[PDB]
Amino acid sequence: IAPVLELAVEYVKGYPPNSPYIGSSPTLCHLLPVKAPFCCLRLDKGCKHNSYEDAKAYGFKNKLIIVSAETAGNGLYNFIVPLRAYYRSRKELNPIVLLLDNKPDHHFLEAI
Amino acid sequence: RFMQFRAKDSYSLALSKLEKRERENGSNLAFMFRLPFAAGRVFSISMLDTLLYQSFVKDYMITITRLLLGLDTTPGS
Amino acid sequence: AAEWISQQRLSLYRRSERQELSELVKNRMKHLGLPTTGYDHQNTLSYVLINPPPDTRLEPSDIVYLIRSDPLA
Ligand SMILES: [K+]
Ligand SMILES: [Zn+2]
Repeated sequence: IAPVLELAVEYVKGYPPNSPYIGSSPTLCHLLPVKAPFCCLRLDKGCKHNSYEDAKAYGFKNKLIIVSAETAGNGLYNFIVPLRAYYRSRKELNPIVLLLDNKPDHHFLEAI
Repeated sequence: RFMQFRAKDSYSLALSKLEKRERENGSNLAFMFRLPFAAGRVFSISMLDTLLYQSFVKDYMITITRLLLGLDTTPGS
Repeated sequence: AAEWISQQRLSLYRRSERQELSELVKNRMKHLGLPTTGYDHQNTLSYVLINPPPDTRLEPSDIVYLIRSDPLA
């Protein structure tokens, strides 16, 4: 080993547009080139852009991450932010599926 | 201790005796030898209370924890 | 593009809480459709002097409570 010396779909990189709360530290994250419509964020139903109704029809190339929470708020945002940070590998991005009990409000969907 | 409970398992119940022995000596980290905790399967928010009480002595501890979690982003960190 | 995102990083790190609140309000306004402008703090102290002595000196920005007689009678 060398000795230490005593002296020396493509994704854009940017901050999330709508920070959900005051004090949320802005983190440079992997982002879609355009914001996804609220219909395309749903695994259950099909939409104009996609008719998939379960994760197998999506055909993800990396293994999924499932979050089983009751309601989606700023906590789930703080969960998603580290997993999409710019220093995380884009080739190793794990799709995130939020298994919610209640339907998420428009604020969380706009944030994510 | 109940996260991945294997009732018919000798090692998982010897860990109970180990935890009891540690708790006898006044150890706060008696739960630490449980396999789900050691493997990173479960945590408790009580560590956040412990962090808050530690910050009375180590004012830098909360900032260090947030920096490790990426909660706060200072350039050059 | 590293220099540009570094510039934005330092700018966003140096931004204060007042800027955060203003940007949140403007983001909400532009999401609903109202123009961001117009949103453009009160270094003022006020109190009530009930029946001050008749020698009290009058200052600007003062408001005097009046019992104005009935206009109809
Ligand atoms: K779908
Ligand atoms: Zn769609």
